[PDB]
Amino acid sequence: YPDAPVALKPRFHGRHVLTRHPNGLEKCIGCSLCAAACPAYAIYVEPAENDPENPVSAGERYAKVYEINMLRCIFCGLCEEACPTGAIVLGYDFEMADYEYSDLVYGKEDMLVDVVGTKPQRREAKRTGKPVKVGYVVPYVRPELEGFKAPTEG
Amino acid sequence: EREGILFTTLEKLVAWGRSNSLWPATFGLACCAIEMMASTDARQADVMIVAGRLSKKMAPVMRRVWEQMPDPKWVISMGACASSGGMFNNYAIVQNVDSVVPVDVYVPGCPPRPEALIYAVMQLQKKVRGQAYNERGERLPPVAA
Amino acid sequence: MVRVKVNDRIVEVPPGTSVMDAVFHAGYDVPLFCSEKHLSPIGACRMCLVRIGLPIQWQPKLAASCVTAVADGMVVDTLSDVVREAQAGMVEFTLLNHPLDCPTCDKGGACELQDRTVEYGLYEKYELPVYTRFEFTRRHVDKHHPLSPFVILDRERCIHCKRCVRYFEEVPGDEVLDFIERGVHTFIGTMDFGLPSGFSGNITDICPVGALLDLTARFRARNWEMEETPTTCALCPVGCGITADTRSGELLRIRAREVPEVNEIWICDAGRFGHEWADQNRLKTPLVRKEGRLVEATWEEAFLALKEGLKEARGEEVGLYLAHDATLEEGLLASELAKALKTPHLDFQGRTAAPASLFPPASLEDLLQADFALVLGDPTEEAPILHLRLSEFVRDLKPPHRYNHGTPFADLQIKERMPRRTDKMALFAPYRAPLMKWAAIHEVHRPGEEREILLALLGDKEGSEMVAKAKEAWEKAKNPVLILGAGVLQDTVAAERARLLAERKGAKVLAMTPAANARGLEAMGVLPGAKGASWDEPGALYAYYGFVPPEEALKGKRFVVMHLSHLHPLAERYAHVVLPAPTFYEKRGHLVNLEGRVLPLSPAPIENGEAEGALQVLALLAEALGVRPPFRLHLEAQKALKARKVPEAMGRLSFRLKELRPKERKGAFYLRPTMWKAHQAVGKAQEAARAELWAHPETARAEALPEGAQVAVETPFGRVEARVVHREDVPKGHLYLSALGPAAGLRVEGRVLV
Amino acid sequence: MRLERVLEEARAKGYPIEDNGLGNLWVVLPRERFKEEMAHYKAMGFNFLADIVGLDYLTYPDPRPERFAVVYELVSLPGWKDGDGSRFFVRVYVPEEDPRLPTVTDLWGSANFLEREVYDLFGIVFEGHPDLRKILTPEDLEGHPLRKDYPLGETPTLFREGRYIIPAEFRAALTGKDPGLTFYKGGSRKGYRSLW
Amino acid sequence: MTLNVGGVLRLMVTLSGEEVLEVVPHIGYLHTGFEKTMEHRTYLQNITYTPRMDYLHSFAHDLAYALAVEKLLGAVVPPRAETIRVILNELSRLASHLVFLGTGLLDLGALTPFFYAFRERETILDLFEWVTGQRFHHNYIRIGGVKEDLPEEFVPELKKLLEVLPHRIDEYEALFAESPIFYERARGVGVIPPEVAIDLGLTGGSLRASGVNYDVRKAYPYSGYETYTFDVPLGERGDVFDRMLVRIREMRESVKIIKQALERLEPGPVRDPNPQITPPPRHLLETSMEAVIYHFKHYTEGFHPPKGEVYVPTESARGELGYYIVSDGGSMPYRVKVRAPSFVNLQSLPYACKGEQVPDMVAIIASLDPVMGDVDR
Amino acid sequence: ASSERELYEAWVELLSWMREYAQAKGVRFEKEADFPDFIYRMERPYDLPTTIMTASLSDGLGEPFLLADVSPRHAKLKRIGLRLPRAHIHLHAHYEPGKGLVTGKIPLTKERFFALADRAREALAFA
Ligand code: SF4
Ligand code: SF4
Ligand code: SF4
Ligand code: SF4
Ligand code: SF4
Ligand code: SF4
Ligand code: FES
Ligand SMILES: [Ca+2]
Ligand SMILES: [Ca+2]
Ligand SMILES: [Ca+2]
Repeated sequence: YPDAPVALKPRFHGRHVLTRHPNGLEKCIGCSLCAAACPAYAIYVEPAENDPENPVSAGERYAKVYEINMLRCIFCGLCEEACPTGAIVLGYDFEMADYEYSDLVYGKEDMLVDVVGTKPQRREAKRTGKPVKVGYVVPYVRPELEGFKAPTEG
Repeated sequence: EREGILFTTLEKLVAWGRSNSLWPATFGLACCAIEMMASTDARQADVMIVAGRLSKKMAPVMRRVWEQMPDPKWVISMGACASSGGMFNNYAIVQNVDSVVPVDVYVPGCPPRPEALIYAVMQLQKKVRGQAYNERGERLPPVAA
Repeated sequence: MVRVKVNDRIVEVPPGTSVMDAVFHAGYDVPLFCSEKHLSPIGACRMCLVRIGLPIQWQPKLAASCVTAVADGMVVDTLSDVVREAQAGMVEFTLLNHPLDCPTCDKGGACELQDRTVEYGLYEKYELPVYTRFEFTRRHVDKHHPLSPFVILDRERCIHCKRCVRYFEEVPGDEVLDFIERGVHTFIGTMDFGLPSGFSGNITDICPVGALLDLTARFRARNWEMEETPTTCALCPVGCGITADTRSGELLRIRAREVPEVNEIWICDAGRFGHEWADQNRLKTPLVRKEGRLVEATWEEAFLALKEGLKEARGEEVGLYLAHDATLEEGLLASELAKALKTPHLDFQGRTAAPASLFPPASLEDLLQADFALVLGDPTEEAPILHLRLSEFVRDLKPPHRYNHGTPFADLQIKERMPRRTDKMALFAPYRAPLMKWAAIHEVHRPGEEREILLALLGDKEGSEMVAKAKEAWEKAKNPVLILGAGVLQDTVAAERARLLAERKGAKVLAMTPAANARGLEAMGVLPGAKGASWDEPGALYAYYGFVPPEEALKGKRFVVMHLSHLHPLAERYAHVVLPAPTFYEKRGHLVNLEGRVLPLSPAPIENGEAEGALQVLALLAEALGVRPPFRLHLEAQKALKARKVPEAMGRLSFRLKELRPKERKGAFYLRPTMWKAHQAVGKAQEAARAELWAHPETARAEALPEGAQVAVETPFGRVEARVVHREDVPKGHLYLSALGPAAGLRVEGRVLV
Repeated sequence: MRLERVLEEARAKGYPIEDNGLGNLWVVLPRERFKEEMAHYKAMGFNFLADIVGLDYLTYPDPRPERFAVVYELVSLPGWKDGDGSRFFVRVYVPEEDPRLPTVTDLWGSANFLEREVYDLFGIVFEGHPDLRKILTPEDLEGHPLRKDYPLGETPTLFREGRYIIPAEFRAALTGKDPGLTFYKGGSRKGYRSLW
Repeated sequence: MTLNVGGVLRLMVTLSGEEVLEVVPHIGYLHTGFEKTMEHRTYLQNITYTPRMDYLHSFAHDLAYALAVEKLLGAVVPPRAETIRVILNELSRLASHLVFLGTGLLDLGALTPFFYAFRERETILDLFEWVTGQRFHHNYIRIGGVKEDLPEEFVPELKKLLEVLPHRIDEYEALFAESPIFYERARGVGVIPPEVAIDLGLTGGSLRASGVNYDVRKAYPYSGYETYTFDVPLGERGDVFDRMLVRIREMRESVKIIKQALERLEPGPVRDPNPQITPPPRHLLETSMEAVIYHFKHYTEGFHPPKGEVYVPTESARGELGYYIVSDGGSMPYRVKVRAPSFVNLQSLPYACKGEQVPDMVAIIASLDPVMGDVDR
Repeated sequence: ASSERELYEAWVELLSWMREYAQAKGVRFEKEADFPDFIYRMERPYDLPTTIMTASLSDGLGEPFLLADVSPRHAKLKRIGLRLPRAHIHLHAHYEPGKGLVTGKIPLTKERFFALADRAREALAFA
């Protein structure tokens, strides 16, 4: 029924999203805890020092590289759990089947809250010129995914 | 002649053709086997769908099933265990089904939602059309071979 | 030995043992914050509290197990509620003002505070548990403020163990750190800004928390995320034990590895911060010259082009020249290859005119139990860690008892702020050496002049009063040790006399070779023959190089294969076939220490590229000449060393050798032996590795050299720009050049271009 | 109750009894006496052979008698004629060089598959088993996986720019016999246990 | 005549004639290696590996391992935890029985009764997605209790499905008891001797289908099953007819349990607050250093339970299930062996269909209810 | 009270003075650390004027000569603090309704601050 969107529960385990505070700062402080807690060794994090002039996160430290191998990932949300800032939270998207193995490792700007759709969903709507129709809807956005705009009309 | 319009528009019609004569021939294994039965129930075969942990013992077996198939054929890989080494990174499992059969589409999840297996063949579909590319931006060959 | 009952276990243990080490030896445990392997115990933080009974009669107040000695028939309770409750509290106090950085803190899961916090903290009494009682404003101060380019200090974290400051006054002897105000307000600070001593890096490895941190590797990976690779630093002859942290093929950080036999748990800065270069710019594909320029080529292509330059070659004109840090295997192979391939000129980069195998190797153990130290050279540069053992030596310290847990936590032997004896050592060198401070008998000479001082010592001449007090010291010397380095080992005259002085008195010697694996390559026979052509002598016609030689030795030769690791300009202008080689970090094989000890080399998972070790390249260049080599890989090369009867790891290889090939000294400039190596000048090490140029202010300004000028200088070893420094300790009219290489201890012609 | 009679007996006969506070109790039998003594157990009313599980103590901190060791779990099902509920385990340390051990197929038919598994994963043979054939591991798997010196066989996980992760060198977790990332480990991370 | 017929289970059916000589099974095709890799994971991390063996009544696996570790390092599961943990356990047991009952509806043709059972199941799985955010393999059971509390919309929806099921389970018992074809199809075949079953270890609730009264939830009570309105279904003679009914009878009872536990569901804590076993309440991570330290440590290198060896039996829909864990005082277990009920159950199969017809050999294995991820693992 | 709110407001100010003096007399201002109760704040709310909690006016070598900090929102006995490192001088500034920012009875005005900063800079800076 890909003509009429699927209704997932608020708590569903979908493509990971990286959240921000209202300040515009990335919540994530490049600590690599999420990765350390992963049962499938599916996260790689390279940290880096903030620039006091042009910040990124609040700490002295932020995540330069944040990558998640969406094939290995088992979707436990152990990472969301271990995170001590609430930066990584499990999103809603699931329409993310793709073609070449390595195209399935999601990068930082593939996961920020201000992103719409998945790596392949977007890529199509790029060479298409037609916006992204997400095949899902929910009762409401979780509190924890604060900022994440999605089809919620219930 | 091969690159002319006459040949192209033919093969572009041919492809568009079996782009719909797609005959999903499931090959389920563990838990994934039970989430695919929730999509084939909602509604000679090409397109085998690997859904679950491919043991090393089970490997040379799925291999034969694939060989003895038509020639215009495709392989979707269902979820972590099929796609990647899954979360079982050990002696007992193959770390990518591409090690034994060529995969045309991978579908992340564990098990991937049923509705995602739908979207997954849609991708396979829209690729045998030769109407699909990767992130680098290259046109992708409709068949794995 | 003494009878001591820990909890339920009873243990024998020497008389002057720490109650702490008692406990750990029995196989128990206690919160440990301020005490440290090799540093004076003081009962500072008060974590290692225990209860003690001694007749059973229970002592009234808990004791600091780290500073209370064991007595016969002593019970030490480390489990009573009374005890846990106390540790629990002490931990609470330590955490009371701490800063809450963990996730962001570079101390990762390798932090003594965290671990003990979790280990003993939060007391179980016998409802909603309370994680924190203290609800007031924490102590806020300075943060992430770098003391030097290599150490970044975070005052807020510090817990006021005395480890760092204590270390400084004790091991190196360079007090450049110490608490400031008092009470809750005290903190770590300095007024000697650069962090002078060549041994600062160690405070990074001692600091229980994230206050003192390795800036060279700030914010790269968390401590578990790293791939540790235990191995040996081969920058100099002492072969300390290191661990190399690597992640995703790049080298992130270097640390000390405990190896008490040789270097203890210490590492000089050059060894620990000079890793900037290895994983950065590097030659990754063999090059061969096509049209008067070098171009990438497959090893297949190279091998053929190699065959070509050597088809027309008589097997005696072949030259083999290894690098100062050539493995024991690479040396043995190159030996036989020059044996079958009948040639006279095979040498190794750092080769001393006087073979270090001359003198009987002396253990670092021996050095502590010797009764005098006669030094002719600057240990602080030639073989750094020696300085630190001599620090233990000048304190009359002697190798601690080994316990069930190895090297002891609280050695009561070591008292804080000890007195240093200046009668236990004599120091002679071309400048005001650093260790001249703990040397009563001490004098400054001029370049290549040790020959006369060594003579005088023998008894065949009159030297200064100093040399005289030195003679009479060495005379009244019961079981002394001779430490000698560059000048001495590089001039046949002196070198010979040194050996004599050390034969007559039954004493051992420390060869401060400028070649890392000198004592090891000498044991394999990588020494030039009758003919001549040595590593700086342009003799041979077709030669293999494991390093960039003096420009003079290249110019002329018919065919040159340079097995470098980085592209030197001298190569891309004189080299015919350049092949990529691994650094000692990513090699495999054994080395021979300056004490004759043989130390292993493991391979770090760094980015080799398409390179291979000289073990292959040699064998490959052996085919294009004639005979098939005897060595393929390591597993098989091992057989040929175990053949020659060279001991396994850690063993010491005894091997003497009486033969010396002299050469004249063109005394204009003196390449002053330095800790840092030339090829290290990258990143943060960029400055600490720049060459220098010293001279006496008269002759300095008489040859027109301002006190802070950037000058260009030319030696037979190359043109280098160096800072210029005035020094009243520099003999009149000579110029001391930073001999950043292994060509140190040499007098050379040359001049200051303008 | 049929268990007290096992204990009152083992007590007299130099059979060491293990017991953890949680409700599980063992009884080590030496090599020889095992065979027969166990038959005697079933004869005593021990219906059902629940599990059997091989253990390899090679990487265990505190030393043990012999390297491998096998546990069995004999029981009297409470749904039958005169079943109490008397469950218990029995152990036998099997020499690193003599992987031999008498089957129990004789009295229990459950040991058929179960003994096969313990042969498959650890190197342990069983004297007189109908067919000692590999149960779980592919035919051509050389050796025995479940034992501590047999590589778990891991592949580095892959990421974009040649970023890899060899799990073995990445794990933050500590393997009991492992000293930890600091000099050592002590306190409530050498082992913890709350008090009811 | 040896015919090589081969869920993901291969059978060597030696067979000259139309009888059945000996059936020689060959498994190993879903050998994922759990027992080995769990020796290389946090005790927390292992909770994601446990539901991937019996992917149908997985929660029973979760609880079986949780209980073994809980006791080992001695933790106490709150009131509301234990309650949720059976509401969760049995709700999953219904899911594994709905499948078994559903595959027996097809082999009986009854096709609208099936189009219902597959909807029931999905309604249960909807519940698992409400609370645990997953269809299955739910990371919900924690060593102290449960990851987080249940949502507002769990109690309501569980009422909907806990209201239409009462008589509905009888409708399923109806069709199979008023056996048109069924009588002649199962009533005799698959002879399970009450005293040979207790020799091969056929403990899986298909034990009692053949006349034994050994249910572990009563015999050796665990998560408070000791305190419930509990009926253990019984079978007369060990055929397959009884085995299809017993398992339907079990649903009747598991539903009573859910209803009964749902009554004592008063608000409170969800995991043991003991800091050495449980991460610090999320919220104070902005104040307590001790909190930051514990949290940072807890999720990097997990906790260390004492040295020792424990085991505790539970009962999944497929019988006795237990984890035998060997702790060496590390962050990870030293050994984990799993008592796979479907593994020992499978030894009662050569005998099961001994000398029977061959077209009967499908519903003969399916009436033993093996799950391959269980046997193989 | 809601005087708490006004304290932080003033702390924002104290910082603005610091940044001013910094770029003014040609000497480095540095945010030393941000509130932990912000960094690790998650879905939880936050309505404080800044994230910056510890600040310094450091010299050429980086060694601070002035150190200011305010107490985190979740703490007790709140105060904004001044500290001249190395010279044992600690000032605790409170907040009184209508009077303003005070160190006891004496007001802490931009003037008085700038004075303190200088005394320190001139006598305590290493480079
Ligand atoms: S959901 Fe699980 S597998 Fe995926 S990144 Fe998070 S912890 Fe790793
Ligand atoms: S997402 Fe969270 S746990 Fe992961 S690195 Fe960022 S702050 Fe740390
Ligand atoms: S990918 Fe997940 S659901 Fe699918 S077989 Fe593997 S563990 Fe089971
Ligand atoms: S020194 Fe240790 S306890 Fe303190 S913040 Fe750093 S990692 Fe945490
Ligand atoms: S900086 Fe580190 S080593 Fe020095 S006193 Fe502070 S805690 Fe100890
Ligand atoms: S003293 Fe020598 S071996 Fe030791 S760390 Fe320094 S250069 Fe390396
Ligand atoms: S008191 Fe600090 S270790 Fe003994
Ligand atoms: Ca580097
Ligand atoms: Ca990189
Ligand atoms: Ca500063």
